[PDB]
Amino acid sequence: SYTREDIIRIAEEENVRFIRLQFTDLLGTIKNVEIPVSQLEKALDNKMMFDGSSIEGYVRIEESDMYLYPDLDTWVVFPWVTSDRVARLICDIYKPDGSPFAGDPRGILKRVLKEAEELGYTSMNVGPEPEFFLFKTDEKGDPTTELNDQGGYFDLAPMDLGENCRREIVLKLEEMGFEIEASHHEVAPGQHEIDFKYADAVKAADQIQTFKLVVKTIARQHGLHATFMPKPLFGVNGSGMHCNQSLFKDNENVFYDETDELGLSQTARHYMAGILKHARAMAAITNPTVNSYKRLVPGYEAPCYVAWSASNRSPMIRIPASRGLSTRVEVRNPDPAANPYLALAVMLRAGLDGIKRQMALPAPIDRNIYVMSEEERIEEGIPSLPADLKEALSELIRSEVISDALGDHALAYFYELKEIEWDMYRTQVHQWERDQYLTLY
Amino acid sequence: SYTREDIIRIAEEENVRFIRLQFTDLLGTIKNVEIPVSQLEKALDNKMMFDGSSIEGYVRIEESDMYLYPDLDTWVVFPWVTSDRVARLICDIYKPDGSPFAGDPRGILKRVLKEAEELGYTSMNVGPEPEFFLFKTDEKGDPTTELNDQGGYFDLAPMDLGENCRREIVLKLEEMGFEIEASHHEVAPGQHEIDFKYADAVKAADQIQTFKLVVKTIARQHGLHATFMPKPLFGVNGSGMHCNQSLFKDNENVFYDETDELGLSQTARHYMAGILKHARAMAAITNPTVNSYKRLVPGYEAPCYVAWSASNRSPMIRIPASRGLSTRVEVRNPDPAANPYLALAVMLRAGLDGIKRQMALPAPIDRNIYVMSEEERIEEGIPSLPADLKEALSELIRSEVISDALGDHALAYFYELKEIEWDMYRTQVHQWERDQYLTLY
Amino acid sequence: SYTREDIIRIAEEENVRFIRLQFTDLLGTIKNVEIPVSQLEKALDNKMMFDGSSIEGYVRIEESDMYLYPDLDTWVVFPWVTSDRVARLICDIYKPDGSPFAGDPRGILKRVLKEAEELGYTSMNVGPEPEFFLFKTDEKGDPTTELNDQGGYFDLAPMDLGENCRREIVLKLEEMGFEIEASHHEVAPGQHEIDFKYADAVKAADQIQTFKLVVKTIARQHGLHATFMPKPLFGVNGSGMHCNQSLFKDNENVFYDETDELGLSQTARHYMAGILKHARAMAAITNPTVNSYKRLVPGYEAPCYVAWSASNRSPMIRIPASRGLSTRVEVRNPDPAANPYLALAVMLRAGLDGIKRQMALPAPIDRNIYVMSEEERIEEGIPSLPADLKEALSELIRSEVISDALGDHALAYFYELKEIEWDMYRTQVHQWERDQYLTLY
Ligand SMILES: [Mg+2]
Ligand SMILES: [Mg+2]
Ligand SMILES: [Mg+2]
Ligand SMILES: [Mg+2]
Ligand SMILES: [Mg+2]
Ligand SMILES: [Mg+2]
Repeated sequence: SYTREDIIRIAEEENVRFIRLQFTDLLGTIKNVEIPVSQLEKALDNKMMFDGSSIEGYVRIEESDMYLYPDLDTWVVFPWVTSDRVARLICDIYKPDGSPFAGDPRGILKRVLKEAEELGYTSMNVGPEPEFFLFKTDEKGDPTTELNDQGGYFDLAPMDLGENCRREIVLKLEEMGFEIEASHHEVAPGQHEIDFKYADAVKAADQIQTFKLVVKTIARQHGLHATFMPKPLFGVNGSGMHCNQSLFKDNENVFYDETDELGLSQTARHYMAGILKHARAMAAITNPTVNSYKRLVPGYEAPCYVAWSASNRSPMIRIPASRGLSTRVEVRNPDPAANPYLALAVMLRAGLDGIKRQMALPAPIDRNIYVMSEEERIEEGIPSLPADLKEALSELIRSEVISDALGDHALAYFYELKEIEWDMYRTQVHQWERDQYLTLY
Repeated sequence: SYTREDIIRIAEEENVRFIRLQFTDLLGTIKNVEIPVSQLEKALDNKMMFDGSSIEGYVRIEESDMYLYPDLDTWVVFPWVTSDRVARLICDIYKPDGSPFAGDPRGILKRVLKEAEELGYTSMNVGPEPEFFLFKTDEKGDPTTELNDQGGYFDLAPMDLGENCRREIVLKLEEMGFEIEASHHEVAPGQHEIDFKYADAVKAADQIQTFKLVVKTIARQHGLHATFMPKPLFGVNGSGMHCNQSLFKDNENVFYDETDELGLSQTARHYMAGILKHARAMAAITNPTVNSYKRLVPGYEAPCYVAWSASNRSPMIRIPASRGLSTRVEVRNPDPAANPYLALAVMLRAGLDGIKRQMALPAPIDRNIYVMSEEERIEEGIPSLPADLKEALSELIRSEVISDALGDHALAYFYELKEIEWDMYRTQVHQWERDQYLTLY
Repeated sequence: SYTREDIIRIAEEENVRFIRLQFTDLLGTIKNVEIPVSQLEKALDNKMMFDGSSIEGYVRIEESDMYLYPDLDTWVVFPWVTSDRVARLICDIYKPDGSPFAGDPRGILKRVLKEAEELGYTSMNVGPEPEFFLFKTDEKGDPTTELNDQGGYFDLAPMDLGENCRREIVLKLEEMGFEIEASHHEVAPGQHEIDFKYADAVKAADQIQTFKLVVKTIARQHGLHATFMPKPLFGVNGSGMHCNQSLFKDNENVFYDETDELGLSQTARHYMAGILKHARAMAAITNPTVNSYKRLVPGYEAPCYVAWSASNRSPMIRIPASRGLSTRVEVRNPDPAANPYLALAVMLRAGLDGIKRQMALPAPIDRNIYVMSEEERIEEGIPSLPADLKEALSELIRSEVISDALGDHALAYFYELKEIEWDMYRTQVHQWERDQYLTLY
């Protein structure tokens, strides 16, 4: 941990001159304030103010004044090998009267963790597996369509030192103290997955966000463009954020049970059942982009269906073979464009709803695959994820659990943002139409 | 502070070789004289002479001789990391007979501060929030139309070190001793806002001017073009230069009053009424360019209407939630192209007129927004700012307070400059006309 | 004249295969319907229907159905030297219930002529002098900035046969049966003026419309672009439509009076006074474009002032030396972009208002020119035309005569149209601003 005097002493020690008071909006894109070192004490006083309405995004209509409250435990200094070092602080947003802002994703996640703690579970161990694409840039600095390499799954194509981005990312994140479990080449050319070691929910989300920032910074440094867009190119597999989760009460993994046939406790079964039931509802927040539902198509490992299995090509919930303290539930649908705070919050809230209601877990699927008909698919009771973003929004509104989890104020603004996005998308005239048509009719 | 011997000692020890006897004209552009170190003593003697008529601008008809009187308290040295260091002095302009020149903006501001002091208020705490644009340059060194980045409001788009101008400018300004409250990305792509900590009026204006010079210089160093043009591109938000002002009387903020419902003293309300009544008159100076009134259009946060509110999308005056010694008056219409000396002078003079006349403050506007009709708009008593520069000039001439504040000599020359500018602008034939017409007629 | 059987017989003789049922909207642009010859009889039955709301322009909100009633006396056939010859018919617009449409400019002019006849004056002899610009086209067919020739005022620069458009226009208008008084080269390079012989008001307006159509058609044929935009290029003189007008009562020119000192009867003086008083009001309709008020600037023969003179550089009304049946009033301000029906209607309505009210004609101006001051300008009682479109619109609304002449329905739609145009124009950011600014600020 850290304290105010510790921060001041470290700033004096490291010659920190530049401070990034960080936070995030509902849209997920990293937001901040840049501060000189001479204001650091005032920063530690919980007194810095800013617009505040930026949380509502580009649809902000009325201005506010909102204060930044840093979390000292998240202090870190970037290793950018230059004089005038830069420091990072991750902050929460507070109203002028002192109460928390309802619409802050970190506030949402912490509220859901509080309501989890009230249920007796101390923490939620979360480990993500984000993948990113690197594209060669042009002379003006924009990404082109050609990838950085042409290797296959789990390859060594980015070898040597020439534009070896992956090694640089691993080393810088390690020097930042983040626990990197693995790093490797993913299915499509130019796709790199970075595995995190498991950590607490809030700090795991902070790890994901700082991961995105650092990966992009390094990519710009090597003359490449780093993108998390869930399906950048047609015909190649997209980017997934399989998240491994497990509940903890007093450093005890509640999911483990040697008496179970699969070694999964009843609490884990209720958790996964609750995740399954509200899956279509939570898709709108865990798959937030219009592009994301382009990735949920057959033939690219993408899980398009809601059923649980220990091992199958496309189930909603995968239960790994690791047991004991490492037994866990892997939810594979969410993608790197999704907000980690909101995604984890809705996952956990739906899971605790399932736990409280003691929902009956449906049977797992065998090696059986989903070439079956829709009549056969519904005969076995296997629903599917929403086809596109509009159905996801309608399901979100019709769902009374995750709407409560997001909160009344944030729900309206996120719904408005997604309505505007979808309205813009649906009225476009794409080139594919002019290819198919413009000659046939 | 500083003295003559201190200045000489600092120049000797710091190896200062180059001196900028610096001041401003009515047009606002930074003017100066370059001097070698060997004349520094003569510079400290208040004996340097120059044309003097440069204050009148490009319409000077008869030549004068006017002496530069430096203000030693504003001495500073530029840190450009090179041998043969350069030094800055901010000077006032004096007639050969010793009397002050009537047309100097700094002289105008100091005269208005003197007439404020005669009213019992010791000083005016002023903190600006200017914004500037970065445009990528071409091979020949001219600004192009494409911005440097594409981030949203309060973003972290300019990350890393590659052409990261925000960190470098903040650090250089801090090495000047500048009190930088914040620095962040603004609403449009490529728009950067720098927040200053509060300071005295004359020092605040000097801070704004040296701030502009510093930002433009650093942009040149990074191969970028820095502009304050109030509306550089159609369809994007322009530049705002909100000034937060508050009267100080012997380390006492006269505006604060715990007995008030909103925490504004009667003197504060008189200030509000005085600024509101003469708003249309002062717009001609605080919005000097023809382009500025292109920014005062609906839909881009631009306040187009004269009414006061604690929180609204577009009122004349915003009163922040901060209270106590930090209660303030944020006037939002003035833009960075406006001369800070003249803008602050006219604001304070109109406000002091309101204070003396004890003008009755009209009611604030609620969350009600301004889709309401013009007949209703005048029914509710909500006037609007002048549509363009010509009406602003006519209102300025018809106003008997602001014309007095600028002074008889300076008023004529400012009016002549703006008449020439508007006459040049109105007779042009722009490309938009040839787009709409040249085919329809 | 002509009749139904005459039209059918001529169509049989000339092998007319293509009919243009012509008309005009409030915008002035030529509109029509194309019909095959086999429907010609139905066309002569006044039974053809169309949208009708096209008269309101692009601001049409509710759809109608309106019938075309041709005027057989305006039948004419184009001499385009090709098989499958084409014929022209000029039509009025009628409601489905049989009543005239209020918003038709031809209907407006005919109503004003009817109210003139009710005053005892049989007709209005009108002869225009429109000028047009010819620009060289590029490869894709768009006009460039370079003119066709570089001759001076009244020149022979467009000589020979190579792209000698003026002769072609004169010859085709003569085969049209239109009476061409003269044709010559105008002040700026590339400007050709075509003088019409005098005709009745409605037929004169039809002559102007078909004149524009034929000139543009010929220019497209010669690989040139014909434009009537009043001030296409800065620094060159604009395009004017000096209109000569005189009232006729039973082939007797009421204006002539040998007893008058200058040979103008009291009726002519009242007419001129009525035109003078409502000049500012009628400018918005006789100078409709935003570009037109760019032409009303000093130094290019453009009349910018409301005063009458027999001979001066820039009076509102010019009285030529020709007398007897050739006495006339020449109104010089209206431009070729202005609707001829509307301009003639408002001119005549204001003139008859002056005649009825017996307005006292102010004194004429001598060779005195208008380098005199604004204080002098108002001292002599010489008003000026509105500076731009917005002032013209406000004056038009404040006027109770011209608004009545246009009619209640048409006034609202024209006002809305011009408000939209001016609103679009005022919020643009032109290149001239980025030239002056973007470096100075
Ligand atoms: Mg993977
Ligand atoms: Mg996995
Ligand atoms: Mg701002
Ligand atoms: Mg502000
Ligand atoms: Mg002419
Ligand atoms: Mg003439």
